[PDB]
Parts: sequence; C-alpha cells; structure tokens
Amino acid sequence: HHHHHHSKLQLFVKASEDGESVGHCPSCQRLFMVLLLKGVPFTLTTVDSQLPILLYDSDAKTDTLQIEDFLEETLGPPDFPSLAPRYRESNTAGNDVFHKFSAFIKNPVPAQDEALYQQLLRALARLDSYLRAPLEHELAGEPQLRESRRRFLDGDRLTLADCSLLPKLHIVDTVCAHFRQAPIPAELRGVRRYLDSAMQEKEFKYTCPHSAEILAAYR
Repeated sequence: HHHHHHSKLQLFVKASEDGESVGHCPSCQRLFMVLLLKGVPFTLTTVDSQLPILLYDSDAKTDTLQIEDFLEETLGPPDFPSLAPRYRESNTAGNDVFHKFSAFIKNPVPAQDEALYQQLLRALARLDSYLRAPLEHELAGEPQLRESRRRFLDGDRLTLADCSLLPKLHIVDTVCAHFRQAPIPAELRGVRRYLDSAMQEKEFKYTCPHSAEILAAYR
C-alpha cells in the first residue's frame, strides 16, 4: 500500500544529510506515524512555510497541527480507525518535556545547568506518574489496580497523542544520552517502559531516522 520515494495523499518530509533516507524532524515523523496507523495508501517524499507538508488533491496543507486534524477528520470509521485519545490527560501529559529539554541542551550558562536539568527531570517525572496511573477502562475491570499495565499514553494502542510525543521523547533520550551521558533515569519506570514498547511497534520503529541524523542536528 504505502509508497516511499526519493531521488493520492503525498507527504513531503526532510531527507537525511546524505539524501539517502528520512531526515531528523519530529513533526515529519508525527505525521508519518498518523498515516501508517490509519492504514491508508500514501506516498512519502523526502526533500533536500515549512516541512512537513501534505498534498490532498492539488491542495496543500503546511501546518503540522492542521494536517493532523484533517487526517483524523477525513479518514474515519468505518473505512479508517479514529486515532483521537479517549482521555483529556493523554493530550497534556509530557506537554512540556521537549521545551524543557531544549532549554537544558542549548544552555550556555554554567551556573544554570543543574537547575535547567532539574526542570527537565521534573517534567519527565510528571509524565512518568501519568503512565503509571491506571486509566478509567483499566479500573472498570480491575478495581484495586495500583500500577497501570498499559503500553502507551491512552491505552495499548498508539493514538494522536503518542504520535506527537514519541518522536520528541526519542530525541530527548538520544541527545541527552550521547551528549551529556544523561539517559532517562531508570527510576522513571513508566517513561522507560513507554520508549521500549514504542520501539517494538512497527509504526514508530520504521519512521525513526537513523540516530546519526538526530545527533548531527545537535552537533
């Protein structure tokens, strides 16, 4: 079904430095994921306003959030699965991780280093607590459940929320690990399980750019 192409729905995304494959771009990956999860035929095209961009008919859409809402609305039951999360909080948890990572990783002030890192950790901590908290349907079946059993944000299936966050969270882990020897702390069991579960899902695994690409983006 799905058609990738370098050198009808069509997604234009960034190519890698050498042009050989998919480039670093967490928004590009987000939409790549949405499209795969819809199970709709599509063409993805790498490129050497701003990407990602989507063509439907002759018509374009250039804004990540807009493209996403469109794909969620236009492609629905019974032809396509809806990917909206069920619970409000799936949409907000970890909403600040990426911003806090970016301020940490770009900081040139020695005396602010630990401080900004702590802010990063605290946000990762809150994401962790949500991932470990049993959701409604989990309790509906098991009334005394203490620790959530689920794989992802909203349950055991990838949703729009995961599509947005996983690409960002992958970068945080990749960059912090390699550059500052600061992998996601083992204490955050829910965050750790979440990244690992994601790597076992074809739609996340096969939309990841090579690690070298992410590393190069940060130098």
